[PDB]
Amino acid sequence: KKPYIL
Amino acid sequence: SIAQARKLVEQLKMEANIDRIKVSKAAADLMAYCEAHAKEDPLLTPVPASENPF
Amino acid sequence: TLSAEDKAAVERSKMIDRNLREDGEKAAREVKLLLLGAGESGKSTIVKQMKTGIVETHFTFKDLHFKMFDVGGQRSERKKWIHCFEGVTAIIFCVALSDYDLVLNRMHESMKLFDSICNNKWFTDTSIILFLNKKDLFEEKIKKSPLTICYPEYAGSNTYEEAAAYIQCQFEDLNKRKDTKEIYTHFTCATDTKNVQFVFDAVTDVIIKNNLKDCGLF
Amino acid sequence: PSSELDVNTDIYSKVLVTAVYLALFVVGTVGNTVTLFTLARKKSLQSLQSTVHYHLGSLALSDLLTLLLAMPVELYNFIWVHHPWAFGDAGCRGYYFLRDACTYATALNVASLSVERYLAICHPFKAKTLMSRSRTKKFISAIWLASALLAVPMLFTMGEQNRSADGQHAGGLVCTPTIHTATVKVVIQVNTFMSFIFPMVVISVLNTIIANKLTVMVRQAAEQCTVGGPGRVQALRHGVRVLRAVVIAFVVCWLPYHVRRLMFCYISDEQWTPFLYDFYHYFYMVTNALFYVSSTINPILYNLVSANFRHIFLATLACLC
Amino acid sequence: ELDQLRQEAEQLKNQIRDARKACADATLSQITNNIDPVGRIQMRTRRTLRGHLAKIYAMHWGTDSRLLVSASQDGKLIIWDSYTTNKVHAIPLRSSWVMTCAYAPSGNYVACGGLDNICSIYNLKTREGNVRVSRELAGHTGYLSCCRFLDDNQIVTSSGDTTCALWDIETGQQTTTFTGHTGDVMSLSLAPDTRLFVSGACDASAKLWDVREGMCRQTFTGHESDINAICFFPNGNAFATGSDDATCRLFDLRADQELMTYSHDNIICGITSVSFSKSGRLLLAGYDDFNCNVWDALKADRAGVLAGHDNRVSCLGVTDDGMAVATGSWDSFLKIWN
Repeated sequence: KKPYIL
Repeated sequence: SIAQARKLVEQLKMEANIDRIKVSKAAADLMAYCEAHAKEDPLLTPVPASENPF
Repeated sequence: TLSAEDKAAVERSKMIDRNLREDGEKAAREVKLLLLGAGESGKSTIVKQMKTGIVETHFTFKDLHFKMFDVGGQRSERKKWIHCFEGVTAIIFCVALSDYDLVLNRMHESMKLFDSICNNKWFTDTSIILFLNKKDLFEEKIKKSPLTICYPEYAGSNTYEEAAAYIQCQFEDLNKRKDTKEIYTHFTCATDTKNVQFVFDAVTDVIIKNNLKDCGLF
Repeated sequence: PSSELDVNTDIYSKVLVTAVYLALFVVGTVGNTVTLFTLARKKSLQSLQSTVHYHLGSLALSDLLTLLLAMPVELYNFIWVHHPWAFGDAGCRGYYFLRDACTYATALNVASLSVERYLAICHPFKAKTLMSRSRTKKFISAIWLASALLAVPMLFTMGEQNRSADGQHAGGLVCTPTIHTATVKVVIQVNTFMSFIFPMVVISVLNTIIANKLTVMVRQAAEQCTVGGPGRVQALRHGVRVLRAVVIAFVVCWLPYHVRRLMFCYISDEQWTPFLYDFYHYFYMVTNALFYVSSTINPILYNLVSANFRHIFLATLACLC
Repeated sequence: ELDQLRQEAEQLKNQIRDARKACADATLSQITNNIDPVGRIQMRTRRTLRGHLAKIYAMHWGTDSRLLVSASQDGKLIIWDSYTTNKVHAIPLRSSWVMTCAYAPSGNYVACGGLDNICSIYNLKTREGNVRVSRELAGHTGYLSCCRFLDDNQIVTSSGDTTCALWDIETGQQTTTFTGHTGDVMSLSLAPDTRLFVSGACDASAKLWDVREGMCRQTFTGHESDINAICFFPNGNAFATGSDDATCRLFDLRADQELMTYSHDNIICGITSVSFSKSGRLLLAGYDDFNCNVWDALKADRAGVLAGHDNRVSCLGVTDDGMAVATGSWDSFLKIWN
């Protein structure tokens, strides 16, 4: 579950 | 004092009796000199880049 | 592309241009000081203490090169040539303290000149150095002559110290701007020694504050 | 159905971070606009201080651009509704181009301002003859142009994708990196290395040399009193404290942001647990708070110490009110 | 009894005003109203040439229109090559304080003066080639605002003690002395036939002299503040006046009065320099707010606006070829326009 906001 | 005022009156008196042209004739003369030399002016008439030195 | 002569001309121009840069970086190190007075303010005395137009004085004190311009000989309209001096390091302004008794009134004329060179638009940032000249004769003139002649209200205590401090506070009250420029006041005799030392300390302070105001750190 | 894509945090922390962002927005926009007007008003003997006032104008403009270009969009769809990405197709990569160009602009402006302070204090006589207003305008437009052209990889790497489990969905649309993980890793490494390590090294070295030299001048003036003596040493001590404040504020403001981007790009998908997911999004709010502090703390440094700059500023606010 | 003489002076001034009003049948703009305008004069800079380290006060062209000289407060005046931006010479002045310079018609000599109130002559073309001081004209007791060469041997100056003076350089003494001003004179402009010239003062009055005769021929008034520049219209029968109160006026030598005024509401600053083009149709005026306008001299319409100086434009002038305009300013950058 990698976060996507960068 | 008195000599300075005499010199000022003499200068104004010499300046007063000078014949004067009418202003429309001087307007026509300024206009005529502008028209007679408008052709060879590099600033009014823009110059092609061969003849421009800069 | 350039011919045989044109390349040598460009070499000549580069040698001239490096002479310009060398002479300019030499001239940027030395300090230039405008000098003013009412004429009867002992400005010739401080010029002697530093030891037909502009009169220049070149003196060196403690590895710093000073150029002092005596502009009082140039008698013409001041408005036309005072903008030539925009960007001097400091102004040296002279007042004879003994002019409060003398009428030509001369003390108020000196304050009028000082207001005129403080609030000028060319000298917004240029700090001012005051030499209140003729200390001993003013100290003697207080005991015989009151200071109520010059100023209408003074609130008393006529001694040397209160009167001298009052004249200093008047002149330092004259500048409308105090945040960007600062007045350095020195009570000086005709024969005192440390006057050029005061100029040196004042100019060194002004150079440090000019560097900091350049960077934004002041 | 797309509930796995949702970020779940405490909503009162969202309200707090929203209020902090609104406060930083109004303070930073007020400070940088009135700083630009105050630097516009100064007109008396522009010779070499006009160089530094153009640098300060460039820095205040870059901070104002960070705030105005970044704050509404990132506030809305990175703090409240990150899920639908209501902005759209090319606005994703255009928005990352704008934010990263503004970040490079602020980084290179603070670096260039440290360079100019070094030239003015440590080599003072050469700064007049060498540097000119044309040279300064060339240098400022050059660092703005370099900040523009460095942000183009963030224009290529960012783009819209549809990370729903289904192919098409209204809430599925997100704004993420699109290129391969090694490539976006290279882009984020180059962005982090340049926009942090190059200004931090030049700011640390130059401001430490300047602070050392004018602490030597403090020791000299206290050694040898004068008329401006207690004014000069106070000016120089406040100069020292401004230099250390710029260095420490640069580190504290922009290190956690690049730590967030770097720990994004390093950590592979096998290592991400939902604890790291939630910690990342709280860390995201904290780092953008420390990021937007830096856009506000530049007019505060100028009004604190420069007495000339203080009065024109507070009179400008008195004219408006 | 001097009340009578002052009243006679006022009577003469009233009669002069009434006579020149009686000669004023029509204004200039009513005549030139039918003329087509000059268009928009867009001139881009060329050959930006640099190397002064202080404010440039004055510059003058060469008569070949090849070289020019410019003077600044760095203590040096530099002889430039405007075609290729080369520095032909760099002459160190004896005194840094300089506010005028002239270039000779022969090209052999240059002049220089300022707050040192000594108009110095430099010999350019000499064996053992370096620029040495040939003659050094002193005795003027007020700041020199303008020196101009008549020939290699005759130079005229206008300076800060309300007087002008012709010199004979080889003797070293002033031959003719021009008096009649209450305020000090800021400028000077020789005629094309060089028999006569005009000076302008800080008493808001420009006057005409004859060089051989020695006395003021006539006196031109019309505005309020001190004036800073004048230049002859190239016919010689007219000239323009650059005043401090944001106005340029055009004056007539034969019609004796003000002919027209070049004013605008957006400008309130002073006018430091004035020159004409070869046709005389374009008037060029550089201002205190670091831009130069291009005034249509028949219509008082500004046709173009030069820009690109940071500080006050102190000096300008047009080539005798008519090709180019060099504007110097206080930011030490001189710009050849075209």
